[PDB]
Amino acid sequence: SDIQMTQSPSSLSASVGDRVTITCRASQSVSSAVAWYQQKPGKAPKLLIYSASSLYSGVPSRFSGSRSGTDFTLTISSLQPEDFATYYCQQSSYYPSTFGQGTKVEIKRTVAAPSVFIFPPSDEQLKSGTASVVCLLNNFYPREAKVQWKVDNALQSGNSQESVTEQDSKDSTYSLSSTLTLSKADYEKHKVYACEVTHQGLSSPVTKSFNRGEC
Amino acid sequence: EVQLVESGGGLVQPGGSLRLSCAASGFYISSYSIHWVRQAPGKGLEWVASIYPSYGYTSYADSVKGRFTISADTSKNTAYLQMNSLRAEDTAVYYCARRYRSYYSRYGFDYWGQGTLVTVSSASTKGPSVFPLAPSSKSTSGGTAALGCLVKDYFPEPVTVSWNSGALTSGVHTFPAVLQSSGLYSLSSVVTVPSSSLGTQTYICNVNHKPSNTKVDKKVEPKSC
RNA sequence: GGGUCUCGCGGAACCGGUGAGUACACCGGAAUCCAGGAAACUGGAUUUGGGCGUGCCCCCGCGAGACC
Repeated sequence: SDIQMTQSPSSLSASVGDRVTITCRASQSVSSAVAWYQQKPGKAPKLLIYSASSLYSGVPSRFSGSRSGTDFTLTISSLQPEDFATYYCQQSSYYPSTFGQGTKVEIKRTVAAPSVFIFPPSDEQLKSGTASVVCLLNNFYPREAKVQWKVDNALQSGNSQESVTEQDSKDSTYSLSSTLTLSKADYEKHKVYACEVTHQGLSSPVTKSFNRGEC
Repeated sequence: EVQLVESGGGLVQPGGSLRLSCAASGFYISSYSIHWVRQAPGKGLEWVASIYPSYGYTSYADSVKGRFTISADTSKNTAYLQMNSLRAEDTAVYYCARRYRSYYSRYGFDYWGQGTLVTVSSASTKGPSVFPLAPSSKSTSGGTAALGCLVKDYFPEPVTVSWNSGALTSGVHTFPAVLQSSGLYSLSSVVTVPSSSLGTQTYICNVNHKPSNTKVDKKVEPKSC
């Protein structure tokens, strides 16, 4: 008995002073009870717009909402520094409610290539039977980045995880760690460990390598 | 003034139960509808359930129907979410929020509590192992070296990481934790520093994990010979 | 008597719309009767309590009862 909203885009890069538009399409319901919320990391959402176009008391009037058929739009007429956040649309009917998938509004800046570093496992970790290799992409923009692990020139699949910092509050860059996890037995069976980084700020991909047991 | 305060969150194993409470202050829930919305770590908002406390009318997301029961007690000005047959996918911050009027309206969810954390897992509490991310032998990108600590195999969240007892903050990046297939969490914390200081300055990462009552200091030095 | 409760009997059919937020206010098709016309139609009179999860609920009138 659920209803559905399709929100786009998932992410957008903007500058202070830009006009910003975010859209949600209703699938099943035609209820005009559509609201928009702002959420910042670690905080509860805050109401901005309700009933598709009414501005909530206390909300700056640069926020506005509109409807055209099944399409609902949140507009920020002139983006302010405190407006970089995630935004959610929401639809209710008598019994069900639903939320769109969210849009993160991040800070646009100049393209910045990452600084890449690779870390072999410590001798301490190896005593417990597991090995973690870590690749660090430091202070790059934009967020999109590809990291590929190769062990003895063989491409790895399924034994790595990554995570990314929030955009830096002073230079607006991202940083990323990719951790490759092997058993101690597997790790000692191979020699060359490398991560290959693909990023818009690199003409060709960058590789950082080490040989197991080297200086 | 107006307050919604959620409580009752905590750790439970898969298949177990929890009862959340949402206590309102400064308004009567009988004049509103009350809604539970949850947010899994790193994910979007998901509507869970709704109730019209003046009438007892309830509604549920398909993902929780038959396992969750929403209820309200207007004399105590409190709403509840009984959660049975919990699964790992139910791990989330659970928010309570209100909408003006006793039955349906087109008002928004104009006030939200700060939420209560629900963690569904079979993992046992465990303090992390802390391993050095040793700086490399070549003076790396830009006459600056990169070093860090790997904070591995702990449960539950969170850990707190500092460097040099808080004396070193600039250039530090502590990454968000990832949940491994083991059910344990792992993360790294890194910092970039001048290459010319690796012989003079010592770098120590301080890792605290309150649920295990553990505190770890790990000197990170260049690896030798 | 007045409050809560409970039970019984009543409160034209169908479709759609506006504004609410409860279970209300309103509007158009429409229906029934009369008259006119060969017909398409036209004029006059009269007319249904509501909510949404559509099978359950709220409300109104009448009757019976229980408890303060």
